[PDB]
Formats: sequence, structure tokens, C-alpha cells
Amino acid sequence: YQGVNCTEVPVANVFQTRAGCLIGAEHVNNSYECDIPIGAGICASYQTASQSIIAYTMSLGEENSVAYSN
Amino acid sequence: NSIAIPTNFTISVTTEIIPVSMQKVSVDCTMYICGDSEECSNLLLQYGSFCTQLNRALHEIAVEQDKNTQEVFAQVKQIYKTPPIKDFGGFNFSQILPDPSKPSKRSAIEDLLFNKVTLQKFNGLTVLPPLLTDEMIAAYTSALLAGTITAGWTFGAGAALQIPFAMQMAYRFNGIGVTQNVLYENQKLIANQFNKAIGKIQDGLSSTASALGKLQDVVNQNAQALNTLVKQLSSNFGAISSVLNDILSRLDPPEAEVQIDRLINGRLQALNTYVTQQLIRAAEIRASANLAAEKMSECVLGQSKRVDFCGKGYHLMSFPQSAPHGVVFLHVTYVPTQYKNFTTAPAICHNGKAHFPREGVFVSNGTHWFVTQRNFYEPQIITTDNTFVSGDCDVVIGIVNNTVYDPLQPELDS
Amino acid sequence: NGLTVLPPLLTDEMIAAYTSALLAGTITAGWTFGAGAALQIPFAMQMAYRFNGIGVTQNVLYENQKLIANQFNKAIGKIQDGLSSTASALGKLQDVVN
Amino acid sequence: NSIAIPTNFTISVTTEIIPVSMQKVSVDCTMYICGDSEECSNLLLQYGS
Amino acid sequence: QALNTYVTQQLIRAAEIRASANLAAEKMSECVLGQSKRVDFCGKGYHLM
Ligand SMILES: *[C@@H]1O[C@H](CO)[C@@H](O[C@@H]2O[C@H](CO)[C@@H](O[C@@H]3O[C@H](CO)[C@@H](O)[C@H](O)[C@@H]3O)[C@H](O)[C@H]2NC(C)=O)[C@H](O)[C@H]1NC(C)=O
Ligand SMILES: *[C@@H]1O[C@H](CO)[C@@H](O[C@@H]2O[C@H](CO)[C@@H](O)[C@H](O)[C@H]2NC(C)=O)[C@H](O)[C@H]1NC(C)=O
Ligand SMILES: *[C@@H]1O[C@H](CO)[C@@H](O[C@@H]2O[C@H](CO)[C@@H](O)[C@H](O)[C@H]2NC(C)=O)[C@H](O)[C@H]1NC(C)=O
Ligand SMILES: *[C@@H]1O[C@H](CO)[C@@H](O[C@@H]2O[C@H](CO)[C@@H](O)[C@H](O)[C@H]2NC(C)=O)[C@H](O)[C@H]1NC(C)=O
Ligand SMILES: *[C@@H]1O[C@H](CO)[C@@H](O)[C@H](O)[C@H]1NC(C)=O
Ligand SMILES: *[C@@H]1O[C@H](CO)[C@@H](O)[C@H](O)[C@H]1NC(C)=O
Ligand SMILES: *[C@@H]1O[C@H](CO)[C@@H](O)[C@H](O)[C@H]1NC(C)=O
Ligand SMILES: *[C@@H]1O[C@H](CO)[C@@H](O)[C@H](O)[C@H]1NC(C)=O
Ligand SMILES: *[C@@H]1O[C@H](CO)[C@@H](O)[C@H](O)[C@H]1NC(C)=O
Repeated sequence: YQGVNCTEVPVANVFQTRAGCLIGAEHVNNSYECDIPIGAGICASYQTASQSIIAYTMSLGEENSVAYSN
Repeated sequence: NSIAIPTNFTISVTTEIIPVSMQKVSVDCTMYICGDSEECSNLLLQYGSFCTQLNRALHEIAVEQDKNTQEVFAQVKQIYKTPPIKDFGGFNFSQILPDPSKPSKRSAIEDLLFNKVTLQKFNGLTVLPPLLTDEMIAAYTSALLAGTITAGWTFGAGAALQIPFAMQMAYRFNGIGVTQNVLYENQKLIANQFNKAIGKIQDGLSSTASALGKLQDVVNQNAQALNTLVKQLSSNFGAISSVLNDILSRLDPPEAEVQIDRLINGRLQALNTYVTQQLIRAAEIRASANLAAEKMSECVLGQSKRVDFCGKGYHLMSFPQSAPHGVVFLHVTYVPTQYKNFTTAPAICHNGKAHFPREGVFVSNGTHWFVTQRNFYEPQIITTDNTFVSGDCDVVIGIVNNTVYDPLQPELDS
Repeated sequence: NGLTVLPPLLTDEMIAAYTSALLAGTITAGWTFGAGAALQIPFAMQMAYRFNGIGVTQNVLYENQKLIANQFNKAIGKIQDGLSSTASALGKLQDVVN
Repeated sequence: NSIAIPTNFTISVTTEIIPVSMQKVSVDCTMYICGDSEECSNLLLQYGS
Repeated sequence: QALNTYVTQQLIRAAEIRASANLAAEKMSECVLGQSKRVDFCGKGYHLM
């Protein structure tokens, strides 16, 4: 439900995001690459009980270390 | 028989601004047209699939905006951390590198540009947030800048090593026809000029917010268009009233439906005009975004030989900075200065032979003749190593007598 | 009653002057255009520089300057004759106007 | 095992033309639509902007 | 309706003409003030001036 807070409208998977009220998606906090855009950095995917759609914050890419020396 | 050759140079840093994206807007057709009136909604059913087309066009524009943003910024496979050592060849990148909480007294150009740009629930309209937040844009920019600074020419398919900055600068100097022995002799002055230019740019940006007119115009035009569309709701278009309830209450259906039809036609025209103009503007902004992506690829990740594509002078390197709905580039360029006058000849007449320089031009100090590069005065004695030999002294116009030396004979005699 | 055409800001003479200044600067000066060196590089030196640019050695220009100049002049004359004969070679501008 | 190399060269000059600017036009909207009659303009004022 | 149609046509033509003008400015900068290595960007053959 775009541009809507979850306090009012669903009464009229409950979770509140910057893009709106999202129903049906399980929220994890391990970042991945974006699969289905949602908005404001939130991306969702279907990720295999409980083979459900998950919602996560998009990851910009793997980090790279590089030694230092003059 | 005269030629001018530089004896000095300066390092110049300039600025360029390009818009990238636009605001994403979605509109409810029925809410704007009728506004919770059942008779109007029933009458609107006779027009087929207008609202569908309008919504589809707006949705396509909204998608294209994020497409443009990801085309421009998402060019980097990996994330490069800022090296915890700031010991470069005397160059301080503090004002352009980030700071996790930004607690330093030195503000990044990002904050200055952001503040310079900075300085409804009842309508049928909606505005959507972009897919990428500002923090992710800043992260992409910082990673790209740090990777360019650290890995040098091994940025792509890179390794776990850091090419020293002075070597990169020397290679870039070689790129434009100046030998690196020039850089290795006044690196200190080079760094001082670079730092002074960066400071001047920061002060100039902090002076005024009027330099961002290109980015301001997009916002102004979009707001003007939206305000015009909203204000168009109050017109009568020849009907009795601009409020549906007044028409319903004051008249019977057999004329109220005609008045409502008139109002419907007017508001449909308004919506069509707005959407067409938005489509054209979206095309323009896509062209601008393509230009921005090309410039990033061809000037930030490498050195360009195209004249005046990356500012005036000879291109050395450039750095990107993020901005609201746009990007900012900082081009570093080489500019020759303090010219001098000399006498030149096309070739040198030795004993029956004509000698041409392998590189550079022949110059005369009034007494002695030398060969030097065309962008920095550095004379050398005319050796048979430096001179390409072909032909005789007959056909070349303006050839001049002189003596060509040979290191071999004194070595042989000893 | 209601239609008006406005004049362009820059007149034709100004455009011609801009073109003349640009070409004179590019011809008289060489790679020193821009920075006010203002000495005058000989033209054959610029031609040799360009010849080195396209991958041939400048002695080939210095040994055939006369023939090269003759060919250049003949090409310019051919362009003049071609322009004088057909006055409809400018299609795109005419299409815009139409 | 065979290659070809030029022995003479020629100089060619060609031309190309590019449009830059359009004709500049302004239109008196109200005078065009109404032809300077007050009855038309009074009704036109009800169409907004 | 007539006025609206004319205005829209003019807008599209203006977009086309400004694209052409951008090409013209780029060509001026790349070709008149320097030597270009891009193939056939400055006519056929190898560019001199
Ligand atoms: C070039 O890099 C150097 C670091 O290598 C930067 O030096 C630091 O600059 C900041 C602000 O420009 C200085 O903070 C100020 O210091 C004065 C000194 O009294 C103080 O009165 C102010 O209240 C403020 O704290 C900082 O001290 C300085 N540090 C060092 C070690 O020099 C420099 O800023 C960089 N260049 C530019 C143009 O920013
Ligand atoms: C031109 O070269 C001269 C040296 O040949 C530079 O002169 C020095 O400039 C610095 C400025 O940072 C002064 O502090 C020195 O006192 C100058 N020394 C001499 C002997 O003049 C000059 O800076 C160069 N030109 C430019 C524009 O930098
Ligand atoms: C410098 O070059 C000139 C080229 O003209 C030489 O002049 C000729 O020299 C030959 C013998 O070397 C004479 O037979 C000619 O009569 C000269 N012609 C002219 C116009 O002077 C000149 O000799 C060269 N200088 C030296 C020292 O050899
Ligand atoms: C190719 O180059 C040669 C030069 O080595 C040209 O030979 C001269 O050409 C001019 C005019 O074309 C004649 O007036 C000369 O008599 C030629 N000299 C000789 C020794 O033959 C040759 O003509 C050039 N080819 C073309 C088609 O112009
Ligand atoms: C939640 O409700 C508050 C209270 O008005 C509102 O400010 C906020 O925008 C709502 N959340 C979202 C995501 O809209
Ligand atoms: C992720 O969330 C779980 C609870 O939902 C929490 O225990 C864990 O610490 C979080 N980890 C991170 C990295 O946020
Ligand atoms: C580079 O680091 C080394 C130590 O790894 C140090 O000895 C050297 O002085 C440093 N070079 C500069 C220019 O600071
Ligand atoms: C070199 O000297 C001449 C006259 O001696 C003068 O006209 C010319 O301007 C000088 N060169 C420069 C670059 O000023
Ligand atoms: C020109 O420079 C050379 C080498 O620097 C020197 O030998 C010669 O004397 C100079 N010319 C004059 C007229 O002093």
C-alpha cells in the first residue's frame, strides 16, 4: 500500500517501510542483490516450510581490500 | 622563421554540472476528473480507455527515471574502502573524500552542493520516492573515487596492491607529450597548485548558490506545470458552476448531465496537455543522462584525447561528486604559460645530408641550435641519435648549415 | 493579425566575423591557438605536424610541398565550380524552412 | 605471404552542412482566437490559462 | 485545437534542431581546433584539417 502508514489502512505479514505498508513479506536483515524493486532501497525476492517472499535492504556490492605501500 | 615555446605551466581545476533524473509522478484519473461523484463517474464510462493510457505513460516515465540513475551510477563491481593512510605525493583529498559521520571541520563538497540546491493528500496526484537513496549514491561515488585514486590503471580486474600516486601522475603526463622527468622535478609545486585550486573551488562554491541553475530549472519547471494543472480545476469552461454539487442541486438531470459533460471535456484536455509536455521533457532528460554516463565512462575511468570534451587544455584526470538529480565533475587540466620567442628551421645540412628531428623542433639561441619538445623548453645538443636522416640538401626549402655531433668518435679515440 | 517573427540576436555580419576570426587564428597560429603566444608558426610546420599525426614522416611533405599545394588548390577550385553550378546542393536547410 | 603498399597519395576536400537554428515566432493568442471582439474574449476568459 | 496542434509540432521540431546544434558544436570543437582519430567522423580518410 503505497504512501500509507500501517496504523490505519490495514484495519480499514504486516510491516512498515518507507515505501508504504507491505503485507505478506517476511523481513530479514541480510543484504542481497536487488531482484524485485520496491522503493527507497527496499528490494524483495522469492527465496526458498515457509517458502515465502522476503524483504531486505539492497546491497551495493562486495567489498575489496587492497594492501598499502609506497 | 619564428616559433614560440612554453617555459612554464599551471594546473587548473574546473567544474561541470549535468542533470540526470526527474521527479516521479502518478495521477489518479477518476479522482481528478470527477472527485467522488457517482453521476460523473457513470458519465465518464462512455470514453473508453483514456485514463488507462495516461496512467501507462506516467508509469513508463517513472520507470525510465530509475533506469537513467542506474545507468549513470552503477558502473562499479566492487566497493573500495578509503585507505587509512592519507600520505600521497603531497595531495590532500580531504575535501572530496567522505567522512562516516562527517565530524571534521572540513565539509565535503557534497554538503555544500546539497545545501546550495536546497537554498496533496486530497488531490488525485501522487509522488513516488526513488529506488536509490542519497546515501547509496554517495557510497557509489566515494567507492568509484577511492578506487580510481588507489588502483590507478588497474581499477578493473584489480589486484591487492596500490600504485603510488606520483607514478600515475607521471603516466598521465606522458599521456599528453611531456616527459615524466618534468613531474619528478617539481612535484611539490604541482601539489601546491592543485591544493590551491581545490581551495579556490570550495570557496567559490560556498560563496553563492546561483551556479546550480541547470539543476534548479528542472524543479522550477516541474512545479510550475503541476501548479498549472492543479489551478485548472477552478474553471467553468462555459458551464454554470465549477462545483459538481452545485450543478446537481440547482438543476434537473437532463441539463446537469450536459454541464458535467462540458466540465469532463475541459479536464480531459488539461490532463492530455500536461502528460504530453511531461513526455517530451522526459525524452530531453534521458538524452542528458546518456551524455552524463558517457562522460563518466570516458573521462573518470581513463584519459581522453578529445579536444574540449573534459574542459579546456589537456586532460589529466577528473573526479565525480553527487548532487540532487545530477552529477558534478572536477576536471584537472594542464595549461602552458610564459611563452618565449626563438628561430626555427625544418632541417639541418650536414656534409651532403639532411637531418630531421625524431621528435620536437629545431630551435636557435642566436648562436647554438637545439632540439626540444613542443610543450616545454628543454634544449639538448643536436646528436646523430636525435636526428632522423633522409635525402640531401637540395629540395628542402629553408634548410640550414650546421654541425651534427657523434659520441662514437671520442669514445673510439680514447 | 496575431503572428509576429522576431529577429535573431546575432546578425549575419557578426557570424561572418566570428568565423573569420576563428579561421584566421587557426591558420596564423598553430598548436598555440588559445594562449596568446602571438608569434606566427609557419604553415608547413603545422602540415608536417599533422603528417606525423597520421603516421607518415614529415620528410615526405617537405619533399613534395609544391605538388601538395597544387592538389589542394585544384580541390578548392573544384569545390567552387561545384557550388556555382548546382544551387540546390543545400537541401536540409531548405527542408527546415519549407 | 603477399602485401600491398601505396606509392602515391592524393589530397581530398569534401563538405557537409548542418542546420543550427529555427525561425523565431511569437503569436498573439487572444487576438488570434477572438479577432478583437469583447463578446468572444469574455467567454474565452472562462477557459482558464 | 488548431493552436495546440501547432505548438506541439513546434516543440518536437525544436528538440530535433537542438540535437543537431549539439552535434555541430561538438564537430567544431573536435575538428577545427584539433586533429581527430575517430574514423569517418571528419569525412572519409585520414583527417588533416
Ligand atoms: C590539505 O590537507 C591538510 C591535512 O593534511 C588540511 O589541513 C587541515 O585543515 C583544517 C581546515 O582547513 C585545519 O583546521 C583548522 O586549523 C586551524 C589552525 O589553527 C584552527 O584555528 C581552526 O579552528 C581549524 O581547526 C587543520 O588544522 C589542518 N590540519 C593540518 C595538519 O594542517 C587542509 O585543510 C587541506 N587543504 C584544504 C584547502 O582544506
Ligand atoms: C614559473 O616558473 C618559476 C620558476 O622558474 C616559478 O617561480 C616561483 O614561483 C613560486 C610560487 O609558488 C615562488 O614562491 C618562487 O619564489 C618563484 N621563484 C622564482 C625564481 O621565480 C613560477 O611560479 C612559475 N609560474 C607559475 C605561474 O607558477
Ligand atoms: C652552406 O650551405 C650552402 C647551401 O647553399 C652552401 O653553398 C654552396 O656551397 C657549394 C660548395 O659547398 C658551392 O659550390 C655553392 O656555390 C654554394 N652556393 C651558395 C648559394 O652559396 C655552403 O657552401 C654551405 N657552407 C659550407 C661551409 O659548406
Ligand atoms: C603520384 O606521384 C608521382 C610523384 O612521385 C607523380 O609523378 C609526377 O606527377 C606530376 C603530376 O601528376 C607530373 O607532372 C610529373 O611529370 C610526374 N613525374 C614523374 C617523374 O612521372 C604522379 O603523377 C602521381 N600520380 C598522379 C595520378 O597524380
Ligand atoms: C506513520 O504515521 C505518521 C503519523 O502521521 C506519519 O507521519 C508517517 O508518514 C506514517 N508512516 C508512513 C510510512 O507513511
Ligand atoms: C538481524 O535481526 C535479528 C533479529 O531480527 C537480530 O538478532 C540481529 O542482531 C540482526 N543483525 C543485524 C546485522 O542487523
Ligand atoms: C611510504 O611508506 C614507507 C613505509 O612502508 C615509508 O618508509 C616511506 O617513507 C613512505 N613514503 C612516503 C613518501 O611517505
Ligand atoms: C619575440 O620578439 C619579437 C621581436 O623581438 C616580438 O615581436 C615577439 O612578440 C616576441 N615573442 C613573444 C611571444 O612575445
Ligand atoms: C644560448 O644557449 C647556449 C646554451 O645554453 C649558450 O651556449 C649560448 O651562449 C646562448 N646564446 C647566447 C647568445 O648567449
